[PDB]
Amino acid sequence: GELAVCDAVSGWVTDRRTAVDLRGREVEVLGEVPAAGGSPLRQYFFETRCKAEGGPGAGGGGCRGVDRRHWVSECKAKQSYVRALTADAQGRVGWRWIRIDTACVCTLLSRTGRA
Amino acid sequence: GELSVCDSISEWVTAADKKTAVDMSGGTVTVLEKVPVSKGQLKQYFYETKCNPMGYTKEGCRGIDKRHWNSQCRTTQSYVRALTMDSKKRIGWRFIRIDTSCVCTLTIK
Repeated sequence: GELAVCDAVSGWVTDRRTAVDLRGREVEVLGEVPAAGGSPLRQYFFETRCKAEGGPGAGGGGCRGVDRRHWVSECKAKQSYVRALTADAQGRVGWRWIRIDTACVCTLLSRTGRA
Repeated sequence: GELSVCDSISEWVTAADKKTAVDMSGGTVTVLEKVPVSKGQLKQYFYETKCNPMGYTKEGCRGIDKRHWNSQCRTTQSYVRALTMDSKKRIGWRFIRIDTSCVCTLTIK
């Protein structure tokens, strides 16, 4: 009988056309890896994101269970690096470490103990 | 920079330190040391993130409303593709599960 503080969604991502690398730059992500032999290997990932441009004023969407009286919170996605065949800004193709989303975590923005 | 409800640590794990792993279908596979690429070979490393055992959120996650809930920071897994070899010696790219986050979970009392 437990519950998530941030609602996440997990699945196959076949539409990731770009990603940020180890160095913080943006690289393009190829759809297929030329594997030695007959058919090319397909490049796709498995990622976890947040289930979270909304009416003005409104907002105030924090994490479930955080003391709204002490904290301003927000569910944000977390990254992990995976190796992927990609192309950089100048065209060089190659294997680089890229950030994909592997979780939806709660972030505390400001305040504390009834300040 | 950012402040999470749960403390976590991350590290580059070598294939040698993760020689066998469980794949999507629930099977055990052997993770290879090197992945062949045209022009050479790359070493297989994994980037894992788990709850920090030397941190401040062992008792409960930060900022939770103690008046209505209990909390717990737990390491969660996710699938990452790797060049593996199954029990029948077949070499192939499979999705194995590795530690990727440390998330909070609410519980009553």
